[PDB]
Amino acid sequence: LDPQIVISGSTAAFLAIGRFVFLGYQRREANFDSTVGPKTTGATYFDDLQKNSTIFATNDPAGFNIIDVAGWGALGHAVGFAVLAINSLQGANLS
Amino acid sequence: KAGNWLPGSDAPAWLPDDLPGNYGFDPLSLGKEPASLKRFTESEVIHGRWAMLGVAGSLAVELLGYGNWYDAPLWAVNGGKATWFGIEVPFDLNALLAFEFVAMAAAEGQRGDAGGVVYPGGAFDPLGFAKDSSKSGELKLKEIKNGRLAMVAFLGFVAQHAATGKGPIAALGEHLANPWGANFATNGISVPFF
Amino acid sequence: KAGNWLPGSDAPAWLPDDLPGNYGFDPLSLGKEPASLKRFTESEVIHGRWAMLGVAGSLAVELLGYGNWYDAPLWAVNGGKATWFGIEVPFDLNALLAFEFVAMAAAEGQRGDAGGVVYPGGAFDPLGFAKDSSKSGELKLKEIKNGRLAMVAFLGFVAQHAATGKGPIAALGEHLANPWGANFATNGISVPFF
Amino acid sequence: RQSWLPGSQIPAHLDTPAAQALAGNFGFDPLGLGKDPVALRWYQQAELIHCRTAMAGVAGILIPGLLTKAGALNVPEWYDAGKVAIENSFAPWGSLLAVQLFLCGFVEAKRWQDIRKPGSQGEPGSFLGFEASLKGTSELGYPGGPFDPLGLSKEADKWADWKLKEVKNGRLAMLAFLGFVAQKYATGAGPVDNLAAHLKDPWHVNYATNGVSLPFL
Amino acid sequence: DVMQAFGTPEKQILIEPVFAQWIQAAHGKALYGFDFLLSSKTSAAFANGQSLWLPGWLDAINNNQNSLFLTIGP
Amino acid sequence: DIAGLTPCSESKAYAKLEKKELKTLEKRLKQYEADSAPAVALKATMERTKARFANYAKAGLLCGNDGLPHLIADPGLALKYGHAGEVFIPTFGFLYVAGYIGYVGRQYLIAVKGEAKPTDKEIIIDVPLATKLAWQGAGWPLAAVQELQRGTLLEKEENITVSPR
Ligand code: CHL
Ligand code: CLA
Ligand code: CLA
Ligand SMILES: CC(/C=C/C=C(C)/C=C/[C@@]12O[C@]1(C)C[C@@H](O)CC2(C)C)=C\C=C\C=C(C)\C=C\C=C(C)\C=C\[C@@]12O[C@]1(C)C[C@@H](O)CC2(C)C
Ligand SMILES: CC(/C=C/C=C(C)/C=C/[C@@]12O[C@]1(C)C[C@@H](O)CC2(C)C)=C\C=C\C=C(C)\C=C\C=C(C)\C=C\[C@@]12O[C@]1(C)C[C@@H](O)CC2(C)C
Ligand SMILES: CC(/C=C/C=C(C)/C=C/[C@@]12O[C@]1(C)C[C@@H](O)CC2(C)C)=C\C=C\C=C(C)\C=C\C=C(C)\C=C\[C@@]12O[C@]1(C)C[C@@H](O)CC2(C)C
Ligand SMILES: CC1=C(/C=C/C(C)=C/C=C/C(C)=C/C=C/C=C(C)/C=C/C=C(C)/C=C/C2=C(C)CCCC2(C)C)C(C)(C)CCC1
Ligand SMILES: CCCCCCCCCCCCO[C@H]1O[C@H](CO)[C@@H](O[C@H]2O[C@H](CO)[C@@H](O)[C@H](O)[C@H]2O)[C@H](O)[C@H]1O
Repeated sequence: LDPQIVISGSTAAFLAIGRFVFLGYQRREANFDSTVGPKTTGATYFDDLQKNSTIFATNDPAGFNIIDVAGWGALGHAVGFAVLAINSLQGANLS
Repeated sequence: KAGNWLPGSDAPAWLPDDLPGNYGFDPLSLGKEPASLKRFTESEVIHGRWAMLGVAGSLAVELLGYGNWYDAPLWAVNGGKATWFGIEVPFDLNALLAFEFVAMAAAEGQRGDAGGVVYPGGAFDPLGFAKDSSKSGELKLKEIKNGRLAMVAFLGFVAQHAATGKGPIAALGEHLANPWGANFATNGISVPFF
Repeated sequence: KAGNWLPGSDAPAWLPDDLPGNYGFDPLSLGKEPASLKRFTESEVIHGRWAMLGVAGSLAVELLGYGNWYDAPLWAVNGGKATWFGIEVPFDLNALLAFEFVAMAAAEGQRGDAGGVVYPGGAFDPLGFAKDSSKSGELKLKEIKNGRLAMVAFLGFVAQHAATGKGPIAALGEHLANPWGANFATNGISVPFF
Repeated sequence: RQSWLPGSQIPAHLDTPAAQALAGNFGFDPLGLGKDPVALRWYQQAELIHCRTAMAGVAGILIPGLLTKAGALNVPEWYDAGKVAIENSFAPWGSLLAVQLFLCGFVEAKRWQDIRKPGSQGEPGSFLGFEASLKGTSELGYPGGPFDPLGLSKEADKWADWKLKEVKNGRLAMLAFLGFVAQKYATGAGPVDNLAAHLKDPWHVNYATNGVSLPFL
Repeated sequence: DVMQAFGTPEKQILIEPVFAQWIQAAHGKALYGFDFLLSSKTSAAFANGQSLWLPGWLDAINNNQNSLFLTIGP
Repeated sequence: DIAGLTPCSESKAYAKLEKKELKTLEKRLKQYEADSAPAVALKATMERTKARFANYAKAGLLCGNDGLPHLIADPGLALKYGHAGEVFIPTFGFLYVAGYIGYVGRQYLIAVKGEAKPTDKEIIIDVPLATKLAWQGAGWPLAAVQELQRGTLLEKEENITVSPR
């Protein structure tokens, strides 16, 4: 199989559904983590290491920041290589 | 109440009377919690609707002479090409999974966010059969009764094939040939001691 | 009341006097409940009408020499072509079942939604014999008595065929030939001994 | 007060008016199985079904057996009839039994629900108009209605007498079948053949000399 | 022990580990003759893995000189 | 056969085992007289040994490579191949007796709890009552089940003492 089509194709699908299908659902479940509350309430260096010091703002209308791009892109790459690797096993000698 | 599954019994309290297809059948009291029953009510309709499509599809394939429901995906294994009504299809297995996963995710994800809708209507009822909303009681009862019947039938397809290995239409023909000598009591599988 | 089935016996209270064909015969009290009696009153007439057509058809086939009622459908299993008055009919078993099922379902479905009408009239009474109320009373009695006789007669055909393996008209001729030699006692099945 | 053993103390639970209403009450309950009133109501039904089933079965072993000896019939021994019938049969015994369990299970299930809720099978609309005649009578285990075509249960004077005859013949029939089973293993012959042997030489052909029942002797 | 002391080794109670021997059959040990799953050459489980690891696995499990699923008894 | 076993009647090792045991007995026999007391006892032992090996073979047991009978415990395998008498049937034989003993003791213990001094009825047994309960225990499975369905088999959680938690 052509890696460029399969890997890019799978990544596009996983980015497309993530942006257009599961974005609303994913955000709602992320607020279920708000009900419990913040991890720590302190002002020491080690307490600062547990806070969202940097907020990743995005200009995308739906709020599809880079962290979401990395998450959904990784699933597409993972699925893409699973498809390629399995299809490679066809026509393998002594393997 | 649509009837009584066990004549002379008392209907469970937690099963509301107007619920479509309510025969009072809940031996294990799985629907006792109102929140759980609400989910179960939706799942039964969705399971039944898929079963109705599946049983109709499984019978249709063999009636028209295109094989049985079990052999349909063998082309993707042996190396042949897909066919629909005898018309060759240009896709392969890995391609098919792509369209289905994306397509079904969009539809099911859109349904999921509706928060438990089971009778949408509107665009899903173009002819307006249930637009009345008052006479829909019978149609909802007819849908669930055919849905439950289809779910039982499909389990028969899977169970029968695992025992005899023949398609649903072929099995029916074999029963009619020798009703007393060809049935579940003659598999050699269903009843070990027969 | 038409009469008395067992002279010197009392009539059941639950059986109305004006009900056609009322002989006060209900040993098992199956019609004691009014709801049950209403359904059975319709079913007796429906059975009677079907039996009367059935008996007439069974006798007509053998009188005209086209066979007996029993072996008419053998061509399907044996393998052959249907016949009616000796003229070939192109349909086959699969075609007959489909058309019969659809036609009977539509016709019987219409009657089912009526609610239990036994004497519709109008479209079903083109000659208007039962238009007059006074005349209808006696015609209903005549219908049921002939219908009850036809129901018994058909039971005679089936039971006699099982014992003797012959058609109704063939058996009647055999009995006339040797009345004391051919009868239920002499068929070797009806009476256990001898 | 007739009792199975004169001079013995009848169990208290069998002397209650409810208990004495049962047919065939001779105070026989040494193991105290009927002490609980709810249990006794259930065991009474079990006896009636065992009684009636045993009578039908014994009649089907005995009457054909005598007529076979008389030469009016040719029926194999009750312990062989199963094999003989299945040969010239339209179905194998696996299919025949499976149908038997569906039909018996359905009919038995309705009888079961009447024990739990007497008269509950006359639920309007439950059956195709036939539920009216499935209510049974005021006495559990005596359905009547369609099961009493001749209406012999409508005579109040003869009612107690009829029930006693049924239980007496039923208990005798139950013991008869236990004798058929024990006499097949003990003697290796048919029931009527065993009777013929005993009558020929009663004092030498019995269980005391069959070489099985009394191993010590 | 009493049976052995009295010289009647045939009177002792030896229960076959059928449940554990049945597991070994499912993994391909053909000694017990259960012909179950990997022990049967017609099962789907046997066929699917027949090109990846079963040839090596089945060869080792049926070698009785190694400790891979030793034969078990009473 | 089952699990690689073979019927003892067809087992070579099983047959050889019988000869070894009989040979040992015969060796001791030849140091006595024909009809002396020791000789008669030894001959009686040999008869029982021969009978034992015939009975086990006749019973259709399975022998391993050791040539000793092995028992089948799975109910499905036992009923499938007629080994129900090894473990399956004796299983329900023991439970009837075990329930009999336990049920009889429980009935007696309940009976004396109503007496004025239950403790003195336990060290000093009320034999007339014990014999009465001993015979009525034959129907324990019926009585045991009916207690379970009527809900009088178990105590209430609120009437049982428990430690702090
Ligand atoms: C009352 C039930 C009943 C009894 C006692 C028998 C007994 C017998 N059948 Mg018969 N059958 C019975 C029902 C049926 N049989 C057959 C079909 C056959 C065949 C085809 C054959 C026999 C044969 C035989 C005889 C030889 C041994 C055998 O095959 O045993 C196996 C069967 C049994 C031992 C049945 C035992 C059933 C038992 C009453 C169950 C009770 C369970 C309850 C829960 C009660 C529990 C409490 C306890 C205390 C009883 C044996 C005398 C064979 C024969 O004639 O050989 C010469 C034979 O070939 N039977 C059918 C049709 C499906 C039956 C349906 O009910
Ligand atoms: C939807 C109902 C249905 C129907 C019409 C059939 C019909 C058939 N089955 Mg199938 N079957 C079904 C459900 C059904 N099955 C289910 C749910 C299972 C899983 C338990 C099986 C498991 C099964 C096996 C293992 C075998 C069959 C076989 C057969 C055939 C012979 C009869 C037999 O042994 O049935 C077996 C029937 C049952 C185990 C009980 C089914 C009870 C149904 C669901 C009751 C439905 C309600 C009502 C009482 C009847 C409505 C009828 C319907 C037409 C509307 C026949 C074509 C045999 C075959 O292929 O022979 C050649 C065969 O080997 N079936
Ligand atoms: C203690 C647990 C235990 C275990 C590990 C086994 C193990 C086994 N049993 Mg046994 N069995 C047990 C308890 C157990 N049984 C009990 C309590 C009963 C009821 C008294 C039975 C009744 C029984 C029957 C009737 C049969 C077996 C059989 C079997 C074998 C294969 C099926 C099986 O049970 O798979 C693993 C076990 C389990 C998951 C536990 C439940 C097992 C159920 C009760 C029986 C399943 C039978 C199966 C559907 C038969 C299909 C045909 C087979 C040839 C593949 C296997 C050696 C079958 C045999 O003889 O195969 C050669 C067989 O026919 N068992
Ligand atoms: C049996 C079933 C569910 C049964 C549930 C039961 C009995 C529950 C019973 C109870 O819980 C109650 C109610 C109440 C409790 O108190 C008691 C119990 C007893 C616990 C569902 C089946 C559900 C079945 C479903 C959804 C089937 C769907 C099938 C499809 C889509 C098939 C598609 C295809 O067949 C085609 C068309 C062509 C082929 O080539 C390819 C494929 C893909 C195979
Ligand atoms: C006998 C019968 C019913 C009898 C009922 C009885 C005695 C009931 C009695 C009691 O309930 C009462 C009243 C009151 C209770 O207190 C007591 C009892 C005792 C319980 C019905 C027959 C009913 C008979 C009917 C409906 C027959 C229909 C026949 C047809 C359609 C035949 C068609 C064909 O024959 C052709 C024409 C040509 C062939 O080639 C093909 C075929 C298909 C075979
Ligand atoms: C149902 C029954 C028999 C049914 C037989 C049938 C259907 C036979 C059918 C067939 O034969 C035919 C016709 C023809 C054959 O070709 C085929 C078969 C199929 C073989 C017997 C029950 C037989 C039942 C018996 C014997 C039960 C006995 C119970 C006793 C003695 C209990 C005593 C006590 O319990 C009390 C009452 C009170 C306590 O306090 C004390 C104790 C002592 C515990
Ligand atoms: C701007 C814009 C746009 C566009 C966009 C784009 C074009 C994007 C892209 C994106 C992308 C393109 C992304 C990507 C990502 C990726 C990633 C994130 C990856 C990851 C990976 C991984 C993680 C891997 C791993 C691994 C390895 C390493 C080895 C083997 C195994 C595995 C596979 C697992 C649009 C028009 C739409 C809209 C408007 C605006
Ligand atoms: C061969 C056939 C295989 C079929 C495999 C099916 C896999 C299903 C994976 C589902 C993954 C989760 O996705 C699904 O989560 C929730 C339902 O659980 C839905 O989301 C909704 O669910 C909650 C619970 O019902 C609702 O209260 C909320 O409105 C919302 O959170 C998502 O919109 C849906 O997409």
